[PDB]
Amino acid sequence: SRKTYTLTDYLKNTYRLKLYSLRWISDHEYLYKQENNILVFNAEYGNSSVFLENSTFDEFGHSINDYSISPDGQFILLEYNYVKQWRHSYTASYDIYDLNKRQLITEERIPNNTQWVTWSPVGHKLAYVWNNDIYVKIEPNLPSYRITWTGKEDIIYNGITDWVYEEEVFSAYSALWWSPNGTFLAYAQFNDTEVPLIEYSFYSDESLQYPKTVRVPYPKAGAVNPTVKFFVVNTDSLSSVTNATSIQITAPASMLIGDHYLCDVTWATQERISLQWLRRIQNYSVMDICDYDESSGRWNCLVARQHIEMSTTGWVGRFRPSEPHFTLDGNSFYKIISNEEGYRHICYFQIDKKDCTFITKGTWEVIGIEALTSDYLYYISNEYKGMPGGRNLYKIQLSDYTKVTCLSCELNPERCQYYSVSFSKEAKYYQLRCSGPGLPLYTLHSSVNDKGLRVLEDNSALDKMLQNVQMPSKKLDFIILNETKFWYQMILPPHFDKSKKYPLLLDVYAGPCSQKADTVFRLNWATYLASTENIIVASFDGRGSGYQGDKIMHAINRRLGTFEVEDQIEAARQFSKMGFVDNKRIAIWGWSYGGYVTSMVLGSGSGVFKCGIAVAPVSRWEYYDSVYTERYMGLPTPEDNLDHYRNSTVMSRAENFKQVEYLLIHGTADDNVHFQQSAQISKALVDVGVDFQAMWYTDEDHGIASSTAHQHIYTHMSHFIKQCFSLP
Amino acid sequence: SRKTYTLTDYLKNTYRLKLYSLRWISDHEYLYKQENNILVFNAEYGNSSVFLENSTFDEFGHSINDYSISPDGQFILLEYNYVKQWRHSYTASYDIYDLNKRQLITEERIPNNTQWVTWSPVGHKLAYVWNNDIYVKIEPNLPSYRITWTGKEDIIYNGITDWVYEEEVFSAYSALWWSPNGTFLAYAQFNDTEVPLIEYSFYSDESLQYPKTVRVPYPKAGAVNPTVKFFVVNTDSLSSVTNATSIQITAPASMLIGDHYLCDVTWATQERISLQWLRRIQNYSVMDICDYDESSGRWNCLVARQHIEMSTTGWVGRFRPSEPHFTLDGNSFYKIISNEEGYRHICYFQIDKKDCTFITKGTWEVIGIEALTSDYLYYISNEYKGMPGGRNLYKIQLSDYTKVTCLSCELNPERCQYYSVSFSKEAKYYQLRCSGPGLPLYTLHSSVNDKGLRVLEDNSALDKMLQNVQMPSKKLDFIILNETKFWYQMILPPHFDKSKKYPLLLDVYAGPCSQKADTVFRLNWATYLASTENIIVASFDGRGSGYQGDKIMHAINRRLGTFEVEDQIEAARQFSKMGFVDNKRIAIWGWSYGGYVTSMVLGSGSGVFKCGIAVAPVSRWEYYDSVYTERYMGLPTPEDNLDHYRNSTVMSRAENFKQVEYLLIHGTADDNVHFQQSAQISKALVDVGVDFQAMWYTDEDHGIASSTAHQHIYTHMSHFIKQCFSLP
Ligand SMILES: CS(=O)(=O)c1cccc(C(=O)NC[C@@H]2CCCN2C(=O)C[C@H](N)Cc2cccc(Cl)c2)c1
Ligand SMILES: CS(=O)(=O)c1cccc(C(=O)NC[C@@H]2CCCN2C(=O)C[C@H](N)Cc2cccc(Cl)c2)c1
Ligand SMILES: *[C@@H]1O[C@H](CO)[C@@H](O)[C@H](O)[C@H]1NC(C)=O
Ligand SMILES: *[C@@H]1O[C@H](CO)[C@@H](O)[C@H](O)[C@H]1NC(C)=O
Ligand SMILES: *[C@@H]1O[C@H](CO)[C@@H](O)[C@H](O)[C@H]1NC(C)=O
Ligand SMILES: *[C@@H]1O[C@H](CO)[C@@H](O)[C@H](O)[C@H]1NC(C)=O
Ligand SMILES: *[C@@H]1O[C@H](CO)[C@@H](O)[C@H](O)[C@H]1NC(C)=O
Ligand SMILES: *[C@@H]1O[C@H](CO)[C@@H](O)[C@H](O)[C@H]1NC(C)=O
Ligand SMILES: *[C@H]1O[C@H](CO)[C@@H](O)[C@H](O)[C@H]1NC(C)=O
Ligand SMILES: *[C@H]1O[C@H](CO)[C@@H](O)[C@H](O)[C@H]1NC(C)=O
Repeated sequence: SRKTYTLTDYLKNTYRLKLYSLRWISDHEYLYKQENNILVFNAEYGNSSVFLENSTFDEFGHSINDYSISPDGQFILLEYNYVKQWRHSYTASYDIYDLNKRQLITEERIPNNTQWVTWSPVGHKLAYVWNNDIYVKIEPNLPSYRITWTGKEDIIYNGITDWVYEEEVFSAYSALWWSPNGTFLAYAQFNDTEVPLIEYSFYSDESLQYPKTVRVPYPKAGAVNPTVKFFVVNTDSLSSVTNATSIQITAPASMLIGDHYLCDVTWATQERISLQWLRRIQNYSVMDICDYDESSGRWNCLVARQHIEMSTTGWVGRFRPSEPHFTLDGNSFYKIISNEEGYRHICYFQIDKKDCTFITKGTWEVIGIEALTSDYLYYISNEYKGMPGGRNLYKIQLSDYTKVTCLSCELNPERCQYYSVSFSKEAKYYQLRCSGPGLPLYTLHSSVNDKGLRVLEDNSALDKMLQNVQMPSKKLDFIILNETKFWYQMILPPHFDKSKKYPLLLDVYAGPCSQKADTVFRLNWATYLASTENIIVASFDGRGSGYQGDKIMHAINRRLGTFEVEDQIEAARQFSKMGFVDNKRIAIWGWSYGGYVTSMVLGSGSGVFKCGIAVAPVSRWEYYDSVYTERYMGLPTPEDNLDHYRNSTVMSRAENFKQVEYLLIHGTADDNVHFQQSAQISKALVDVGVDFQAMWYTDEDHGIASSTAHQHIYTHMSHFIKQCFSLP
Repeated sequence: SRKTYTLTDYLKNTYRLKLYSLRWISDHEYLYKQENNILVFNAEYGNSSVFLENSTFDEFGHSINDYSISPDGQFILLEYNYVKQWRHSYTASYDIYDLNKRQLITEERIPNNTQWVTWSPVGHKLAYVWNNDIYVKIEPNLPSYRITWTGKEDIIYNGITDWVYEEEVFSAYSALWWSPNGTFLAYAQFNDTEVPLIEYSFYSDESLQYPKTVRVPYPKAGAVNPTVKFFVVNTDSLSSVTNATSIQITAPASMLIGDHYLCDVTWATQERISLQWLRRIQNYSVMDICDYDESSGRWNCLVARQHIEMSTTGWVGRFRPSEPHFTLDGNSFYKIISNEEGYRHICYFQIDKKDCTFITKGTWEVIGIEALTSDYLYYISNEYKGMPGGRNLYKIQLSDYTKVTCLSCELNPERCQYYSVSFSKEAKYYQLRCSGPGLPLYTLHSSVNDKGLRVLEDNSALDKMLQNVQMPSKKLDFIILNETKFWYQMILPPHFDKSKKYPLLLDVYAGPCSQKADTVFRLNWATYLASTENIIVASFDGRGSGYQGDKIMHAINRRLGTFEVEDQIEAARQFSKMGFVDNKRIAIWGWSYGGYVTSMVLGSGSGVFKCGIAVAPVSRWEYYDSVYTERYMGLPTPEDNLDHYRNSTVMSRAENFKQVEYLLIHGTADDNVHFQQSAQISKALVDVGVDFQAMWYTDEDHGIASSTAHQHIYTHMSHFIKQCFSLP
């Protein structure tokens, strides 16, 4: 008998996973922060030296939050006064420090309250955003150039995304795209004039006499959407006498015919951009290829180069149409696309020509394209052993598509079943990283022969640390439902005895393209529930789930809140018939989309579940945002899909909550799933006479991720599950 | 053997108190609604006539909420389309019904969305406020004259109170005061231009996509207040050709020197109004007498006539300076004033003479002057048997002040110890209203020889019904605290065995001038908690409580959240020492001020309470409204009382909540004690890692009085207390 993995261990971070975060700066070199010094490494030989000592900024006088070194290694960007906005957005103060003359820059500094900064991908050019306007510096010590004058808070965004495009489209605040040369700056402009605003209260510190009101431009399903415009600046033709001239590239004629989004920007060469556009009805997309006319100074998008991506079964792309990956000369590219059978695979496109050629096939899916050389394409997929929750790096010979080599499958087959990768420029070297089912492993490889050079980080210290803990095990398997294989995991208590009966918590998310049953090693709340409290934490991947074909993923099209809910219950039904699960003690919990499913399941009247927790749930799809909702639900009108918008609320199931113990939790400053959603749920339960448990977390957003609130929510939830399960 | 008083019985109102609401229309007649028919009654002989049948208004098209007949019995106002605003404020539609014509007047109607309406005290003149402006109708079928033109929503208020004035000062929406003749119309005007707005979300029906933001001008402790003006209109000189000319009465010079309030308006005779003003520091009150002039058509407020009312131990009045009761000629008046020994008694003022004379004295207080003739003044007081929580009607011979008759003491000593009264015009007849400790009893009397005429309602249908149920009993007594007497009450379970041990709930309000120990009979939550649950529910009036002189009441001056808290702990401590209360199971709950005292108690670390409930609590005095807070705390500035503003918050006691089980409950649409207050408590508890229980009520205000919310909250609090006491 040794110690168990405690709630305090999870919350206070007793056991930390080591990472190896490297930064490629050429084809054979990367940077890596050892302790606090920045060291430069040589990939081929493994030797290293100091780039920057831990003590270079001892008398800097600001809490340094992050850094970015310019491509040529001449300058360092320092980031302080970090203030978070949304998921990816923030403002900060910046400073530039010259690395050849060991001093700070004091002339013409970057402003306080900068929204976004980026180096040109070669050299030391700078682009930044301040008060919704784009500025450019050629030299760090020289005056910046004003590119746009239209910027205005909460209305016009130049070079930065608005709320919905940050969250749902680009997963970034940035709307800036340097050409590989650095010559051009491509950027987007967003117009949020007619976009309705979400208003909620923010209470701030005690000293604040009256509560503040937060106003965010946020389009709920069906409302008016932000418009978009695309521009390109020639940065080499900038002067301080004349104002900057930007060239506008307009959307294809088949997009201008209605409401539409800009969903992708990928530069092909020094003189060619690829843009993908999406129709407001997200089942139709057009890739447009645009070339720079040297003589005119203009950009042309020839109709001959237009490529359509469509779906008759659902929406385009997993969450959006995939990125292209161009060959060097920019005359051809590779792209993941759904094939005839609905499985996602690499297609070979030729710029001027029709159709495409699939270079992979099979009842599995390519997860991403990672690297391109003249001889090989490198991609991550889930082929190995027909395991959709597994991931390995593969490589295809471009002169013969039949020659496909797995590069990560047989390296550590017992510890490593889930990889990602980071390739150097020109793809000479790659860092492989596995994240389960054992402890994370970081290694360096070489593209010439795929020789394994170095172990970078093996989490050895953590190994010996957890050997003294009563750690839980993970079980990955599948069940049959209507002749189809659906996968689940269970987090299993230590000294698991199949002849004893354990209570079961169902961990749910089950949104479109989700995956909750995989091979990743996690140290979480579920880790504690299994190790200390001896509760089996199960997870299931039903209809609407990802990486197993459009038949499974598109089952939920226009029908959210149906099959993903039904299959959760059928999974719990099958788990309950198993000999080691106590059918008197089954619970369900979920966050975000998972809190919506949880509540739907609890209000279903199935009788399978004793209790459940829903954290920051969606309640009614008309409350959530346009880009996410409409992807799967259409418009909420009589002509379109109003009937199922109204069939699928938590509120309409209120009466069935009499049969269960319910815990509802929401942060009051939640800008994503607004408090409104839970507020509406509770009203319907109160109006119908159902007793339940509530918890609001004031000033917390969707993550509820302030250290104190984080600790408080998991503590509150732990007490609820233990009392639900008659555990002292 | 019998059934018990259940939660259902309370929540669903199974056992109902019968009432007798009457309206004196003359010196010998009253109106009364008997089975939806309005009847007129003769007081002396008891006969009746039907004024208006239930069948009339069968084809009206709208549900009638209220009615208001002319003083001359010629017209009836019909209130419909009722929409509640705050405690007293509301908006409605009105239809006039001509009686001699037996038809509704069809033109020149009172508009929809009318804010306030009144008849004149005699005749059928009408005054109404619509859109914040006053209008007057001389005849019901005639066009209305516009009186004010400056009314603007949330900014200028003519004839109606804004938020603070409605809640704290007048306890009315009306700021309209008719002359007894009906000649003059006096009104106030409020200017909220500079008053900060409190904003909170309103979610509405599930069909509302975007939440509504509610904005109310609400001055918090130390913020800018409304300014006020007083005007008087001559209703008899109104013209079609010219606008009405109002005459202004300016506040006294001692009030105009700083921030002040209008606190009282009382017409003395047909040509005399008395006003009372109050300094913002509610230490200093002035009464002003104003005479009309036949020639100039002006008013005069002679400085020699001004009476000043001060306090050095605290504030003036119980909540505001008390109203004057004038004699018929209006040359003299009577007013409840705090005496030299701290006890509130009646004072006789003569208009041209400087000082007043005390008519009553002793260690008790007058509750209210009720009626006046040439021969007698009638008042309610708590003198009888020395019980402060008892209420009785008394009679003072004006020629001999020592001749004081109790009129209600002996009517039924076992059943009746708490009286209120309603007097006919010229006090020819009075209705007495008994409230406890037995069942309520409504009687009619003649003033001539104080003869009992008739029993109007005796609630014997409730009495037969209550014989079938296991009813709890009340205990009214005192305990000793630092050599002074302090009163408490206990609701004790049926078949109370003093050798047994019972869990105890401390029911607290403890606001300045509160009384929670009295003789009245109540059917409430406590009734059910004793009868079914066998919980002793106790209440206690410590320092700061009313009706026992200024020594006890002003003990809390400038120091809210100190002595009223300690005395609740000390009382509870003494309650435990008793052999029938179990010291391991003591709870505390409160609403409003009571939630705050509860919160302060649980965070005191006294270790006397196991658990508690706070419902819509204050948490910091800066969050509450100026008029109320500043009355007892002064201003929150360094120069004044900021020290004890900061010392007396719930938030600073957060750590101590580790020892107790806490339950926090607030309505989201609380315009009175803003959700902000609870929101700050919860955050503080999280900030130091204290687990606790929470509940929000969507769209509920301070009352949480919607049928389903009412049922839900009490159901929820029952479950929290049952489990705290190990009660199955
Ligand atoms: C189970 S899982 O581990 O597979 C899992 C869980 C959570 C998210 C993902 C995911 O793939 N995200 C990526 C995609 C594309 C870019 C942005 N994005 C979103 O999904 C953003 C949505 N607005 C998220 C969201 C937030 C609040 C309410 C809802 Cl209903 C949805 C996967
Ligand atoms: C225990 S008790 O039975 O003695 C008891 C309990 C509650 C109220 C009273 C009372 O006398 N009310 C009348 C007085 C005068 C006019 C208005 N008024 C107020 O008190 C208005 C305040 N805004 C009420 C309030 C609301 C929210 C928070 C606080 Cl701290 C205070 C008595
Ligand atoms: C590695 O060693 C070689 C040979 O001495 C040297 O030239 C190179 O700069 C070194 N690189 C690093 C990153 O230390
Ligand atoms: C940012 O604000 C700081 C502190 O007020 C000030 O020293 C500095 O001048 C500001 N930065 C710039 C470059 O304007
Ligand atoms: C933003 O959009 C509105 C129309 O919704 C338009 O009037 C305005 O000019 C636009 N602003 C810019 C700079 O495009
Ligand atoms: C009571 O009866 C008397 C005598 O007939 C009558 O004059 C009076 O109007 C009656 N009062 C009422 C209100 O019916
Ligand atoms: C008042 O409102 C009613 C709705 O019941 C409407 O029919 C009427 O025209 C309005 N105006 C009047 C007559 O005051
Ligand atoms: C209300 O007060 C403001 C100053 O706060 C003043 O300018 C305005 O004229 C006033 N309005 C009226 C009609 O009293
Ligand atoms: C530069 O041009 C923009 C509009 O394109 C204008 O707002 C700005 O004033 C110009 N600067 C000057 C004066 O050259
Ligand atoms: C109206 O009065 C009649 C006769 O007195 C009575 O029976 C009936 O219950 C009343 N109806 C209503 C609507 O109260």
